[PDB]
Amino acid sequence: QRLTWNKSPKSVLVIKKMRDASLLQPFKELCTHLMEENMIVYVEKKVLEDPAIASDESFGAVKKKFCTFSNQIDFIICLGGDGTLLYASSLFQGSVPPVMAFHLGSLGFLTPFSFENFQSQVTQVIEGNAAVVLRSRLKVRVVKQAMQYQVLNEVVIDRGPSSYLSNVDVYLDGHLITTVQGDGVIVSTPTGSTAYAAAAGASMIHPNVPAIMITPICPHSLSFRPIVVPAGVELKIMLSPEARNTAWVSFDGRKRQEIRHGDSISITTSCYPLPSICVRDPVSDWFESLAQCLHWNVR
Amino acid sequence: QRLTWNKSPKSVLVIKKMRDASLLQPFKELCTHLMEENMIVYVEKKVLEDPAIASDESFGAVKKKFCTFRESNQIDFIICLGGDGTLLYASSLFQGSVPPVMAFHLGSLGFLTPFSFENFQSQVTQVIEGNAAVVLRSRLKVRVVKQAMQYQVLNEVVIDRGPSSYLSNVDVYLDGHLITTVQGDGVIVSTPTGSTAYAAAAGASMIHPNVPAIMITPICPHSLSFRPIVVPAGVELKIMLSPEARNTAWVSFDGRKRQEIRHGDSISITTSCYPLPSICVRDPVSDWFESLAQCLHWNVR
Amino acid sequence: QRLTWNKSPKSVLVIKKMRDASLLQPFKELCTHLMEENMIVYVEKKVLEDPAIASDESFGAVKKKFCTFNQIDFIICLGGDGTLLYASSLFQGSVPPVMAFHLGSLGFLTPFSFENFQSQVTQVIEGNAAVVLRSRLKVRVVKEQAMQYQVLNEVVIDRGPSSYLSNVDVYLDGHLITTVQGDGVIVSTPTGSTAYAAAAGASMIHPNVPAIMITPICPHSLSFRPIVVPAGVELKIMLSPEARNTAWVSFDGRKRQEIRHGDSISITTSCYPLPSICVRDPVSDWFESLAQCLHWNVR
Amino acid sequence: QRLTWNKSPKSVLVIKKMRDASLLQPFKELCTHLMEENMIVYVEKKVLEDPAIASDESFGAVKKKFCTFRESNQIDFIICLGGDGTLLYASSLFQGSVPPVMAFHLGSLGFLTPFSFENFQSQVTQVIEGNAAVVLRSRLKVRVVKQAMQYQVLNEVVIDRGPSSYLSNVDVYLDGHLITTVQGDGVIVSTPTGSTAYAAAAGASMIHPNVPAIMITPICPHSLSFRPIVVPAGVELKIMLSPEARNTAWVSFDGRKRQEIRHGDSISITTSCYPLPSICVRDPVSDWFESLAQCLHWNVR
Repeated sequence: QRLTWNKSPKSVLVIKKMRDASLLQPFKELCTHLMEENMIVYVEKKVLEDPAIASDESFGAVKKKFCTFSNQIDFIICLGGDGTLLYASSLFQGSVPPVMAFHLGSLGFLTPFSFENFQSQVTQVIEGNAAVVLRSRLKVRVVKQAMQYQVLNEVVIDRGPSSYLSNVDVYLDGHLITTVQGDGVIVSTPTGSTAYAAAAGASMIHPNVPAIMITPICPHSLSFRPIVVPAGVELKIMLSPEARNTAWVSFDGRKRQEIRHGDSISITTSCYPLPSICVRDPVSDWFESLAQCLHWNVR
Repeated sequence: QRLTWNKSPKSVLVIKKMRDASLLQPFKELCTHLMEENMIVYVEKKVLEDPAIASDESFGAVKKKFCTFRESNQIDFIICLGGDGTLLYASSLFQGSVPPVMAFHLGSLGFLTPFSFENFQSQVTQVIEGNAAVVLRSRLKVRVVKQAMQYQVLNEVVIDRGPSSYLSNVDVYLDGHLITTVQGDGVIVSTPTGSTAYAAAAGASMIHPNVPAIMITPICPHSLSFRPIVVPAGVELKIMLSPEARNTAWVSFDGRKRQEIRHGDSISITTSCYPLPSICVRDPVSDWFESLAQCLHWNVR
Repeated sequence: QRLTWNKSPKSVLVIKKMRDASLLQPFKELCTHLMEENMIVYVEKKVLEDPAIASDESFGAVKKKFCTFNQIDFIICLGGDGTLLYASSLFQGSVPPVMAFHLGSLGFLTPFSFENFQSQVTQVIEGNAAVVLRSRLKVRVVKEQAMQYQVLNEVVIDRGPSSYLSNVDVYLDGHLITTVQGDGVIVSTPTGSTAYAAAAGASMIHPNVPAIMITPICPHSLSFRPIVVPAGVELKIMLSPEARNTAWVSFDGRKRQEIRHGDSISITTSCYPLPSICVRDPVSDWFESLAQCLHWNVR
Repeated sequence: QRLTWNKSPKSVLVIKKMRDASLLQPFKELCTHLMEENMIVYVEKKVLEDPAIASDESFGAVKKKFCTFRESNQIDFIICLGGDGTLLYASSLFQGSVPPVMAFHLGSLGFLTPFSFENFQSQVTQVIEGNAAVVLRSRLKVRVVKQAMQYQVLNEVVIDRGPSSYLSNVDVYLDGHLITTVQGDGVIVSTPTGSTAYAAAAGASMIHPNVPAIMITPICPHSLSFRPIVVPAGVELKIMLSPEARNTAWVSFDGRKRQEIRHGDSISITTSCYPLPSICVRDPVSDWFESLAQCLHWNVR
């Protein structure tokens, strides 16, 4: 339940926010720590070729020891806020190793660890047992040339370069449950319940609750209230065969694909969840994040 | 998954809304069918002596065959005649394991009454002989420590004002950590079944009964940011008065007896180990969405 | 209060939705009934050029008498909730009283029913009917050139051909009341309260209440509840001098323009309201439209 | 928009929250200031009887000069020391024309108490001699027909449950036309001032006090569509129980005496002709937005 290391971890993949000068010293210190304890370090192609770190030769003594990015990765460290873990999930479409994320200034949700005294935290997580949460992920299959994507926070079917009132049908196990008008629909995981789905008047869901959230974006009906459906159900969103001005689908703020007549978007609960490492335990960590980030019940 | 019958049912409990004349003839017809197919039927000790049915010819012979249920395992199949209130009473009757229940809406279509009364002959024969689909709706076990009561709740538990006047203020602990202190009218801790109950009126999200969760929803919170949340099924909530406020609170169970909670009293809420099996007409998903469309007008446009 | 005809009206401007065949026959009937009572009828040039109106020689007898389009004294709208917006767009100054018919969709701005329209038209022209002076917003866009558009339903400052939040500041009397993030902001009239602003969770506002509505579209803050401000105050919206991804502004759900740094959008309550003719009285019409169009509390 | 005093103000009424020891020294200092500049001071009967004010003989030198107010053109200016409750009590005292009111907050910024106690010398002198900015907050005239009562309210009037329970369905007529039949916990009819009051907790939009309107807001409505609305100032609402429902309702006036309303009772609400002038620190817009930011955390991010 907490942490099952079959064999002692030896590979670390460190993902950096990139295009940010504030992270150079933290990345350098963390890499020195990881290389000190005889543990292999992996770095993305674009991160090792960063000109700012290329110019610095003092760190170069460990640059030559950086392997370049399966199952070869065994432990992921994220340096950033709420975007580094999304990129990490994008990188691994299959089984993803345990990930711990450090917040360098903004506490967020997916970055519970504080950078201060990271020595002991890293040593404890590698050697000892920490607590993990198996955040659910959505498998999304787009039929136009079928492509599979993995979504952590939400998938948004909305307007785009063109902007008229969209009208899209949602089928659930083959039964047409609703047609949604307005600015669009959000299908989200419990992890993304505090993401954009929260801004659309949707309830916040702990990541341990297996569910799929359907939330509107400014629905034209005063009664369309956000709902949740069981994790194992298969959603299928497609254009109603009555409306022009085809829609656009986005996957956690990533490549927006235009969906037209005859296109289908199938959403299911993926079998490959994301283990996120928590500082103390899921409940207190989640509630502290709620209190500190969106000011849930400050009064 | 659908219906695993053992020792195919011989005992059937029929619960009526009571104090409603419109249910008399459906009750007669259901009793006649249940007597017809060699089926033992239990009726409560408060519905038998009920007038009208007491002084009703052509049915006394049926009455003599009604063995009286008392407060087990002498019940194997429950039939509810009414809307959205008969099943709550049925849940109140069985604090432990509850047999499968189907409820008929006699005019008022609801959320716990999938089956329609018309052509109930085939539906009853199919459910007894064949296999239908069931949903294991979750229930909350609530312990009130002043003495412990250990009530069971199906729709929601509401901690609010009452005979007191103003400004309820209560702390909520979750696994011993003080997650929040809620002010305003009160708090609602509800099951997914109660997502469409009173908790829905408070701005909460509708939850399918197959999603294991516990809903915490405010009732007019003084803070503009206190948004309804859900927590995992297995976590233990503990609600109690903050040790700063007078005007002690009142707690209601599924819209039933309201107990006054004061300083030193605690309300422990957990997910019960005895869910309620409710029989659906076709399947949980389509039945739930059709109920949402017909009853609350979820997305009519 | 009801209708002050200084002189009996001699001019009608009939505005048609266009690109809809269902309106042809009612348009013919209305035009014949207006022409038969010795009263001049105005139609836009783009309206009297359709192939449908050209082919029908039977109507040609009155097509010649159509005077193409300060000179208008009475406006009739045939359509739903879009014809009145177009009419308001055409009249940037003092707009004559407008009475609108709903051919199928009751809407909010089209209370009149087309059945037995002879009596209604005669009662409006000769007798006294009730009017509502719907408020309008004067919106002046200052670039790094002034536009001075007039808005009836709402003005929306949001994303568009752009991609991201476009955090934007709102000043009120020159004081920075707030910075809004998320999808965007809506500044609406009470008439537009039942418009797109209603989809964002804003309260429904009676047209007789002088106010300006500020409503978010999916705000990242859980507390940014929609507000209203006095009619006579001057709003000034402009991008914060910290954010890229310049925003887009749209008036009445129509042509959108990109606003960047150095741009300003000044919103005030216009001095030229829109008189809309109601069938019974403002209260009953507003509540009937609420119950029939947006499926209000009736249950 | 500005306070034209005409004649020089000579009388002040000081209203204290009472049953609070922290206000004693501010009350003493304010009273010495008010008596110093040859300006008559009025104190309520029940305020000048406290043990704290009786024991302090040092203040007695000015206690003898305290004129006593009785339940009315004697009062020309009101000073309230407290938070969000002193102004409501002042409004309750004056059912007719209300003299200008300045409110000080001793710790909680609130909404109706913009003035800060620190350096009150200059503020009081500027208010008395010079001209400040005022806002004419709207009040609602509410008449209860059983015997008429003729109450005046500032924040809201709430028609809901109480020592009773359950829905208590109630009809709202508006200019003689039945607009809606509200169910749920009840309805709130509020002034723009009450937009930040209890009505805010029910999901209603905040309204600046310069917008003439009357707010109708549900309290947990059983219908998902009954979203709060506003109506013009000159309207006449008339709320009464539907002739179909038992479980009569209860009416509360800004959190005050709750009266039963049963079949045959009526509650008529209109915009009063006697608004409350509240003195602002800088101007209505900035003061209102600063209060929204500080008190309810409107858009803190």
